[PDB]
Amino acid sequence: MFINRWLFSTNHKDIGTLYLLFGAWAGMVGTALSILIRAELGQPGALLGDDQIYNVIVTAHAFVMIFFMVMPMMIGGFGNWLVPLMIGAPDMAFPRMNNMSFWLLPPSFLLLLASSMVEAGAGTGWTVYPPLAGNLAHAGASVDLTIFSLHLAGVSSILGAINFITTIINMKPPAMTQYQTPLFVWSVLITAVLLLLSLPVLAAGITMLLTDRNLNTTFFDPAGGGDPILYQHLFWFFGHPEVYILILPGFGIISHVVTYYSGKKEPFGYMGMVWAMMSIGFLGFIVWAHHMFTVGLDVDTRAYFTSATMIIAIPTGVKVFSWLATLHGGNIKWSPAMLWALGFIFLFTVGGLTGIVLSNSSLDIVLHDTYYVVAHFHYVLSMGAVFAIMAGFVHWFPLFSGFTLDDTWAKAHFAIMFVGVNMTFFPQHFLGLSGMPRRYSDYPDAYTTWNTVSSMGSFISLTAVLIMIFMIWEAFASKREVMSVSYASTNLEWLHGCPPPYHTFEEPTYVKVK
Amino acid sequence: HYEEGPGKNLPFSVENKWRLLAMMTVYFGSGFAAPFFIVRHQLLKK
Amino acid sequence: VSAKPAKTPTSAVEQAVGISAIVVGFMVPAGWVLAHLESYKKS
Amino acid sequence: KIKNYKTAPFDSRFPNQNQTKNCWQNYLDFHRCEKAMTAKGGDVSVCEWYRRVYKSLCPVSWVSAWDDRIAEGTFPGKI
Amino acid sequence: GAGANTWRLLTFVLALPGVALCSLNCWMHAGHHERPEFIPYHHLRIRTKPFAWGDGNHTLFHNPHVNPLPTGYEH
Amino acid sequence: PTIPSRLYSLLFRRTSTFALTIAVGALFFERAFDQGADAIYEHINEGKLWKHIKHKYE
Amino acid sequence: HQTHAYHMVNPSPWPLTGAFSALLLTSGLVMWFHYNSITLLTLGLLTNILTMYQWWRDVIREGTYQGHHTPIVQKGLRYGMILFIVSEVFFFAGFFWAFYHSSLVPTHDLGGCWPPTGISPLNPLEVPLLNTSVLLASGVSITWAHHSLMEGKRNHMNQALLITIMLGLYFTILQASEYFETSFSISDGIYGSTFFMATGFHGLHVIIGSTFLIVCLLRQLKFHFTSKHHFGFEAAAWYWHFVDVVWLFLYVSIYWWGS
Amino acid sequence: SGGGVPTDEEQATGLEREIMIAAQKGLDPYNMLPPKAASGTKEDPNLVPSISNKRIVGCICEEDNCTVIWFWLHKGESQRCPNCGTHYKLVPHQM
Amino acid sequence: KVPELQKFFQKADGVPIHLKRGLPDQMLYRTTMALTLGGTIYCLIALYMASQPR
Amino acid sequence: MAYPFQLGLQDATSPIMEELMNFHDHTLMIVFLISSLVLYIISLMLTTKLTHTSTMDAQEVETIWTILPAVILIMIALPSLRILYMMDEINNPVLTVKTMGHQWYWSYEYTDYEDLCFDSYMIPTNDLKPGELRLLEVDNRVVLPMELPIRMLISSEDVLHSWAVPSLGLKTDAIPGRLNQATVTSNRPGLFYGQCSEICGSNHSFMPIVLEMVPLKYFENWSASMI
Ligand code: HEA
Ligand code: HEA
Ligand code: CUA
Ligand SMILES: [Cu+2]
Ligand SMILES: [Mg+2]
Ligand code: NA
Ligand SMILES: [Zn+2]
Repeated sequence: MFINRWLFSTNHKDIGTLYLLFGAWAGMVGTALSILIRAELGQPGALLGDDQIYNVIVTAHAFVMIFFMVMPMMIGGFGNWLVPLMIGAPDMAFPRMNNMSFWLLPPSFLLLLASSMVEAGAGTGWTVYPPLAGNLAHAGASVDLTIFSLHLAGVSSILGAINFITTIINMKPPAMTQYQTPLFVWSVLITAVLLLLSLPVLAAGITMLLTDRNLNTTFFDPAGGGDPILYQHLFWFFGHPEVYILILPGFGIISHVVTYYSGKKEPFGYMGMVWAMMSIGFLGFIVWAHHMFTVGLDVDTRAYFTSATMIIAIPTGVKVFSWLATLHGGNIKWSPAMLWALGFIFLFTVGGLTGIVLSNSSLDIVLHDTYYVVAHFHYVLSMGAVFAIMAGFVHWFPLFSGFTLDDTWAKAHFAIMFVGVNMTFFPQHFLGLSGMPRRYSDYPDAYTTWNTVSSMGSFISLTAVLIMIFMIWEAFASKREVMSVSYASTNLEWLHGCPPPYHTFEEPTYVKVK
Repeated sequence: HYEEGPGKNLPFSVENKWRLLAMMTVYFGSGFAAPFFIVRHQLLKK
Repeated sequence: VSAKPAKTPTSAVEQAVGISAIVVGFMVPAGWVLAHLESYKKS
Repeated sequence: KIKNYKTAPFDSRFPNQNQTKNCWQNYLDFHRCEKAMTAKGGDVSVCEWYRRVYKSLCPVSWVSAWDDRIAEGTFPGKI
Repeated sequence: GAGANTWRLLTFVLALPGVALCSLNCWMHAGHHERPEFIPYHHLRIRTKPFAWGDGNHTLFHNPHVNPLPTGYEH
Repeated sequence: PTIPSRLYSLLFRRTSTFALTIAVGALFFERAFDQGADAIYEHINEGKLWKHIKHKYE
Repeated sequence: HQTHAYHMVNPSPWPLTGAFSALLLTSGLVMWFHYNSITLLTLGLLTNILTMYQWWRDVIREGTYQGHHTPIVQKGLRYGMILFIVSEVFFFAGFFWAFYHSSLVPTHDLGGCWPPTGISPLNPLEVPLLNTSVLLASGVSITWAHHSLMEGKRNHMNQALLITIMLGLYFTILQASEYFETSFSISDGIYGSTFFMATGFHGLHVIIGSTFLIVCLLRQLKFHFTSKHHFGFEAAAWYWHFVDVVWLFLYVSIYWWGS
Repeated sequence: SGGGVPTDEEQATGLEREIMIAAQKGLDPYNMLPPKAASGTKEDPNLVPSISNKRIVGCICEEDNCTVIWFWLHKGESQRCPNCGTHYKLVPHQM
Repeated sequence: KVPELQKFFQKADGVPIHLKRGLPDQMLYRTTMALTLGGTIYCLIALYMASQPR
Repeated sequence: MAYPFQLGLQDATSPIMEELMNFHDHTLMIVFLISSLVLYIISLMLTTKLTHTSTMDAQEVETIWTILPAVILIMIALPSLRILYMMDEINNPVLTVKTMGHQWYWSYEYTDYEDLCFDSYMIPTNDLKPGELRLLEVDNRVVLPMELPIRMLISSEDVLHSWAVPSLGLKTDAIPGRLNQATVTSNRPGLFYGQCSEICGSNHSFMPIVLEMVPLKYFENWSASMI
């Protein structure tokens, strides 16, 4: 019975709950890894001795909380919990394949941990640049396990993307067209499209790297006619679409949070939002060489790519302006999800604008692989998508479980998390502008002070995550169920009750005849 | 028929608060303490 | 989302020992590893 | 002549960032001079400056490896 | 033309006689010249790792008469 | 308008057109069959026939 | 009772079993490459062969033996097959674009010539032209089989699908023959690496297509495909046309142009 | 040659069989087509069939709209979409 | 062979799809899960001996 | 060459990177303007008392919303391409210097005439001369002249390094099989510091690059008296 529910699952709600559990586990794993990385940069020293194990820790941090926190939680958990519930579908079109994707995730986690386990260690950064990742600088079985972890995560993401696209397009009520779905459904539409149009290049590149390591080929060995910049091209052709994977359902969650608690029945400029998100999903594929403005490209190529980078910059500004104009004269109620949303808007805005500062190739010549880059993406990822996922989890936790979190404890969590992550990632702007390169276990003395400040800010964020478990324990320490939900008419997911039963939409939705 | 309700759509036991606290703290503490054990094992190995 | 009050109440003292138990359970293996690395370096 | 030469000039053939093809084609057409003045029996030091420019252009490891592959007759370059 | 019969004719006239003709033509072309002189360039016949099957120097579909080894040909 | 209907109609339906089809097919079959059988015969006897060794003795 | 017209699936184990079989396969590759062990890899292979076998036996059981496959479920299946097929189109496009990056600007260790000095590719007129003729004849064969399914004649589409499977097996055995009788290995330069890697995944994909055609043939001999609901052969024809157009791209890019 | 390939009026079994049988009568009881008889009037509501006494009713009540107004509909008197004025009456006689 | 198989597979029994045949389906389910869990345990033991250096 | 509590860029010597500072200050104007704008809107319209939840009009503000960010990005991008097309002009290379990034150290080749190459290691912390720096000292410094356009041709053996000095505004990745050309001009003598800006293994934090640039008479007296 237990095995036939939580191991042999064929409904999206239980599978999504299991993504919440696994993503929370991987979030604490990567949180601990970040505690180590900031833990010996508080005081300048070889606390771990050689920095090979430091690169192992940094690579583990990047991999576990990109592919094992944000993608499972966001894509799998929120899609499987919300996309059938918003569109009215009783389930997904391919539930067994979705379950195979979910159950493929923990072997990928196990092989990543085992990749960290072997004595050579896979200390080669998030990008897997050869022949540092080759069979001479990393001669061992660790990076092969890292490659196979990426295989399993990519196959799980591809199967989930296939199921998401077919359940949005096909599992929809008949007289509802594509332009009546809520914007999170559009977010996972373009998101799953970009997964399925990005991950084959990653899979081909890492299969190519595995064949280069083991089967004696020379795709990335220049001594036999290869070129590492081919791997850089393939990897970032995957990677910036993967970047907008990591940001776009965050945009959908943030749009729903902003239009929910403000009292808006309809977000402002729905067709404009949909156009902006398809514009991002169409322009995400022609921008990737902005990651390679210091490799030696042609100057006309660099000019074209920075021009296309500003062309991908404009629709994000359209989205943030439509957010500030769908706040327009609303009955705002200060739930903590709005606190996460305002933090998202401001801090994602400043991180993206520092990205625009980094976009121009002439300045990116001198500001490459420094902590300015780390500040840009740690803003955008590490608190834009992070505050989007806590906005979604705090908002939909009565829907997910049944009990509510304490508002005072959640606002205190927002305060401690806000102070911690801002103190962690503000001074590394000045560190990167001073010229401190990334992936450094030890630094010169002049980069000390900001480092120390940022490190203790990380400890503040550590205190924040403790309160997280405490307040969710407080829910199960209180068992306080809901009276009702406000604005229940414009959201289908709240309308089957908190929490929904195992079989929702036994008889499906009725559509307007027109 | 399957069992549905608040706390009955979760794999873990809900009805006892203290064993729930113990199991959540050992689960999240094992997740937190795994990379510390990994890095101490590569410190012991080298 | 409007909430019904708690079916099981929670006073201050069990909240205090719960947050204390959580922080000591999170910090005792991490502080066990970080409290001594001279033994792990075989120095 | 051009010489009283100081440092290898900016070639208009390769104005872009990557310049490995510059020393590659330079070593190639150095040997093209060498067998050209070998075949026609002309003076071999008329295009003397080609060795100065490929020692000024690409590093000593690459030219040592290329000359070793000449010495064993195993260079895939067109010579 | 809403008919399988044109595809039946096109299989039995264009497809199968074409593949039979090119099979016979490849049997006319089935003559292979003698092996090239073993010149050991360093950009091929490389071994960045011993192979994972058997000897460690033989490929999966290795044939001893046209495929060389980095030591040389074998007889 | 389908291909077997028009192939019967403008080639096989009339008897004089049938005979013209047979004559033209006979000529092209003679050329192609002679080439194919000659190529098969010279491949089976590679290096044995006189035309394979005719160039040695000019 | 279900009022909608979608598929409700029983709780099945093979998601978990297939995922852990994939774990066994990946760890089997790791330990064969680094520790010389075969037994765990063959265990992973045996597990996922029978996993895929009885998973699709289950899918056959709701399809032709229980009839839960609503036309909207058929639309979902054809959408998923189109998504999967454009996934390997973009996968092979990654392989292709790696080949064009290697080919259009040769490095200084190849002599700057495609093909490099010391490697002699076969001219494409005899054997790869025969491969292209085999796959094109198989394309006309599967189109004939599809239109025989449109009309509903059994013995004609039986003969057509036997011809398709026979030329698919003929394709893979003489591709193994040209693997046997080539002048270079996978370690013989970037040209050998690109050509053998692309043709190896093409051979793997045409093996998958031949096995899928064998499965749908054995299904049709058991009288499964009707005149309208015959999505197994539709997926077979789509995968086979994919293999055909991919082989046309390998014939142009690797064989004819650039060599 | 031969026959052999079966017409799907005989090999249809189960849910496929009743949806084909009902669809070639023109009736769709399994929600495959957009329904008919739009009337927001008081005396003539929108008739929606049911098997229970409760159903989801979505109203795209003005043309080319973003949001569908979702609300539960119960057995009894017909109450409208809560912002526009299109009536909805549930009839629980569709198995 | 199909219509009697249609009549068989509409048992209306509550037995799941993987056990609809009965005894050989039960045998095949047992032998595809037992050796799969054995292979998983063997993989964990394999990684444990791979982790400890020689 | 950093100093404690530095918030801005490393101060200028090359004209290319002081023009980069001018563009950096201009885009800092832009980010300050729009960040203060969104900050004022966020602190403004969350602090209202009135409500308006009607079905408002949509297509009446998009013309400014489309053209104004395009105008801001094109005034961003005009100096971008203006200075981007100025670092690749007609070179007049008085000196050519090659470097090749060895396994966690560097090598430098001055072989335009009278072949000279050396390998630059790192001074350890316990072997430091008093008054020197930590993680930024090299025994064999890289000597360049001033007021001259000089080219760096970079390469490596196996792993991807990156020759980077931020005070001169140079950063190019050292790749095997590919030498890259980077120009440099200096207007002051001195000692200008930089570090590796690409990961290269288990001592990646432990290679600095130091550029001692001097007049030319000391180049004859130095390169004539080094080997
Ligand atoms: C979700 C994650 C995320 C997001 C959204 C972005 C968004 C952007 N990123 Fe970034 N990026 C990363 C994640 C992300 N990036 C990561 C992870 C790396 C490094 C990987 C590694 O470590 O190797 C990276 C690296 C990276 C680099 C490489 C730097 C280097 O390594 O040397 C560059 C430079 O071009 C760049 C640029 C941009 C730009 C121009 C945007 C834009 O999309 C931002 C636009 C956002 C806005 C909020 C626009 C603001 C507009 C307004 C407020 C309206 C007003 C505007 C006008 C009036 C004009 N990114
Ligand atoms: C998902 C992307 C992501 C996220 C969130 C983070 C978050 C953080 N990162 Fe990370 N980082 C990367 C991606 C990310 N990073 C990448 C890709 C690199 C480069 C890798 C390379 O070198 O190639 C990097 C590199 C990197 C370095 C480089 C090391 C060096 O240069 O020497 C450092 C150190 O300062 C760092 C620090 C941090 C810190 C202090 C956080 C903090 O924000 C951590 C705090 C976050 C949380 C606490 C999350 C909240 C979690 C929960 C609440 C539990 C889950 C449960 C529920 C949600 C219910 N990061
Ligand atoms: Cu050299 Cu990092
Ligand atoms: Cu990018
Ligand atoms: Mg770099
Ligand atoms: Na440190
Ligand atoms: Zn309405």
